[PDB]
Amino acid sequence: NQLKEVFSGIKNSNEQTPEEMASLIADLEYRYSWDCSPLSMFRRHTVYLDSYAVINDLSTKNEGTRLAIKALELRFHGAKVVSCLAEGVSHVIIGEDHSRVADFKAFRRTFKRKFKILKESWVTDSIDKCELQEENQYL
Amino acid sequence: MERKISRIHLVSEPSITHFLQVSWEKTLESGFVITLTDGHSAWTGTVSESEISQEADDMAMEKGKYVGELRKALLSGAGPADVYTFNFSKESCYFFFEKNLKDVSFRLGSFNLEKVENPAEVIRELICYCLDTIAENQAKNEHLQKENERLLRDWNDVQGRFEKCVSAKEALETDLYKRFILVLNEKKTKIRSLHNKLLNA
Amino acid sequence: MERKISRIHLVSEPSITHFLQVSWEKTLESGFVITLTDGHSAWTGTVSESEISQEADDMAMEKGKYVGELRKALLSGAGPADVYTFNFSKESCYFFFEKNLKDVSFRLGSFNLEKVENPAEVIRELICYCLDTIAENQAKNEHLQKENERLLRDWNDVQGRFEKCVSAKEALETDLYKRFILVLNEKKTKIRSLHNKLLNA
Repeated sequence: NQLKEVFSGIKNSNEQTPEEMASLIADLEYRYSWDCSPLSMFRRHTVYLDSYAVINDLSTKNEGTRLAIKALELRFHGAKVVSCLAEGVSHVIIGEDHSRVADFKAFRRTFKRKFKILKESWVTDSIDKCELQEENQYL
Repeated sequence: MERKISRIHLVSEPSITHFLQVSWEKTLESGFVITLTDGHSAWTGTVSESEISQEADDMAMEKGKYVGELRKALLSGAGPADVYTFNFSKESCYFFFEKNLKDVSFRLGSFNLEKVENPAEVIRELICYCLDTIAENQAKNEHLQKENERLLRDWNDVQGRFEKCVSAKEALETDLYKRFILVLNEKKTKIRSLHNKLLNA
Repeated sequence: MERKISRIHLVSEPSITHFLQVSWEKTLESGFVITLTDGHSAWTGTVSESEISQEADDMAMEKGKYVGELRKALLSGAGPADVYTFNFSKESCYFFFEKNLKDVSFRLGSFNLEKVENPAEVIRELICYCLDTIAENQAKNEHLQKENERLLRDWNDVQGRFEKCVSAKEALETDLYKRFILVLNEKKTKIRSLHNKLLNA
């Protein structure tokens, strides 16, 4: 109750930027081991979705598929959704279409840091467990 | 090409049905091909744009309204507004249709049809076109049914996920708050101990 | 009572098609009626459990598979599945459908046909059934399209609401975390100032 009262007392503060918020969130979480919560466990991960018919093409959105709900669920859970396949991406998600898997493997080989390729079923199941299921079965 | 088949009861013979086939390329105004069949004999003809224009002008009526009436009559788009009657003599080849209301008849239109030597070809073409439409409609209906099933399934799944989300969200606030409390209290103990040590001096 | 239409070619008439109508009440096992027409003259026939029993005696194999093969040959008309040819001796009135497997032939069945006195009646019946089917299919398509549009509306609404909820969750998260960061920062400033006095004295 007292913490709630003190929080209520203050008026507002919007002097920070989203990147600083993410960094501070991560720092506090690592310092005090936040990760045990059912959520916030996707904060340390950046997730890309193959919602674009052409990789790294924002003008070819394919909205209107279950991939959209998957990505939205990822955003809810705490994943940093990335529209562009940067070299810092840690997860890439794919649906029933495996046409571009070779391209994803080639890009993974090109990048210094490799990102595992994961299927939608991985998250669709891991929601129930509320935990980071082993990727080997879903590689 | 656009086509429409309709069932008309000629007033010469009441029980037997007769079939009218009307085809138009772009719009009915430009002229249309009319074929009348009864299962054993057929008559074919055409009405060109100049003829329809002359008919409308001779009726001293707006072209648009005349076209509307013609479509309502021959294409069978008639509602409860009124009734039409068709007339055809097998010896003159002079087809004519009128709109009947309150014992008053309007000679809505007339055509000068002609016999076709071979009825087998026209009858066969008619049946073939009917079957083609049946098949196309059946396939499209099946595909739409499948799409509907997919939509229902995904809507149910999304609703379930939304229920999970709403149940979790409101709850998570206190789970977040309690450990804010814990860390603040820990630093609180640290500050109190430091102040006590300082005052011990 | 159900009835189906199909198009078949004849060896004698490779350029002119025939329409076969097969009508059964409950299942082909009980029996049905076949009618062959070409736009001018039509023949009819009948089959009962006795005839199929005799045929199954002739060919000595499971009855249900004979029924299914007849169903496919007379209704499905599936060309890719081992096309078979329906020929007809008009004068002898012998319409039979031979099966042509690769380098093998079978005389699937024999049939008898008669000349109906009035062809025009049956020709009319066929096409009126076709038109009624057209109407029913159109009505079903309209209803299904309306249902699909309703479903698309519901899908869009659900997606929008879910997006609103996720945005709200993220906003609340950022607000609370910023507030706690500020509180901890002020507490840290105070404790640092207190600890400075330690080195001071």
